[PDB]
Amino acid sequence: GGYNVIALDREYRHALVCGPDRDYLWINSRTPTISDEVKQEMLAVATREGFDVSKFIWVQQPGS
Amino acid sequence: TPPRGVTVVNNFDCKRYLGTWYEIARFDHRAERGLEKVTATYSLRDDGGLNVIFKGYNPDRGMWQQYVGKAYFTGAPTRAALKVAFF
Ligand code: NA
Repeated sequence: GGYNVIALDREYRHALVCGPDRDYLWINSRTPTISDEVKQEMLAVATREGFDVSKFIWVQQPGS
Repeated sequence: TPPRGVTVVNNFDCKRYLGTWYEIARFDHRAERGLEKVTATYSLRDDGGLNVIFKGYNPDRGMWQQYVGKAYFTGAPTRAALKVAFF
């Protein structure tokens, strides 16, 4: 299966990752939680590239 | 092949991507559905590929479970396009 980093900040702390098509997408962090600011920028990259962000499941993590 | 009309990162330093990433959000599929506290851990193979260790908590089985995979760059290691297999 295809695996592609389609966004990444400068200190490799936050990544947007998609599969071979727009049914596969993940938001990853070096920390268990991200900030709204960081969330909105991620959603904003997802939408700009045509991903249906209503499909996100917000995964249980320590502090969430 | 990546989806049609997407940007892939093109200045890519593999070594700096390694180690542990928490999964904040996912589009659901059978492989992951219901899993909690998910991380993926990336490490460099002898053959220049990446090892991928996916880990999550399974509340219905009451166990931590992992999936073991390998990833290969489809083009150059400076472009973050890859194929993943799990065995
Ligand atoms: Na908690």
